[PDB]
Formats: sequence, C-alpha cells, structure tokens
Amino acid sequence: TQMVLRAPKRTELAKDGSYEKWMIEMEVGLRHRNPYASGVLFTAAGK
Amino acid sequence: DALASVDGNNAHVEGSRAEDGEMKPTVIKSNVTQILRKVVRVSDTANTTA
Repeated sequence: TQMVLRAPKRTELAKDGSYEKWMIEMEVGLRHRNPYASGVLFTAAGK
Repeated sequence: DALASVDGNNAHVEGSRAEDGEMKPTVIKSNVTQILRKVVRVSDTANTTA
C-alpha cells in the first residue's frame, strides 16, 4: 500500500509580493506485509 | 515540451519552505514549404491530331 501523511492543502497564508513562488509538499511512505511474501531476483554475473 | 529529467535523489527534509530546482522551457521547431511545378506546352495542330 501507500501511506500518505500530508496532501497539499489550501489555507489563508501571508502570500505577498509578485514573485508568485509556489511549493508542493507531499509526505509519503510505503508498507509491506509479511516480508517473505514477495520475492526479488537480482540479475548478476557468475563468480 | 519535455518534462524535467527524473533524478530520484528527492530527499527533502521538513521545513515550511525548501530548495528550488530547474525547469526546462518549451522548444519550437519550424519547417519551410516547397513549390512543385510542372509546365506543359503543345501546338494546337498536335492537340487536334487524333
């Protein structure tokens, strides 16, 4: 799954000037169940 | 247009503000037109010939 903490919200802030500088914040993490439930294969060469 | 180059090094830290990056502008291309022409001429006698 995908854990989301802070989607971009809109509130009355002190936006002044004319630079129009904007920012987009987003805090995300990842969750996985039963570590041995998924498999990985690293392609590599022999010894 | 072409999106910016993904980097994967996005590890920004908490803070009301943060750093800024670069942005690529839109590119413009142009092509020219060519004129194709074919001239023809034939005498009236030859045009009437069967």
